Amino acid sequence: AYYVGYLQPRTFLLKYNENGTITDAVDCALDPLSE
Amino acid sequence: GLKGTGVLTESNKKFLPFQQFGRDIADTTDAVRDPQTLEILDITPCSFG
Repeated sequence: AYYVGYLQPRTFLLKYNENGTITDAVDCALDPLSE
Repeated sequence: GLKGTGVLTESNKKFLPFQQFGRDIADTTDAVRDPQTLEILDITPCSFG
């Protein structure tokens, strides 16, 4: 099975760790808790 | 092309193999890759007060 998504102009708050690896993110237009 | 002033000490930063610049809290470049030897070098501005 193969999966196709589509890209939208969207703001994220990226959680960089101490090693420089993005470990988590918040989709800033998902829900009002994310805002 | 990245112009700046500071001391070029050893960074001790674990860059990913594609990464070239290091930023910490702002638009300043905290760490930079050497273009020739690929050693990761810190940028600390010269001592002030």
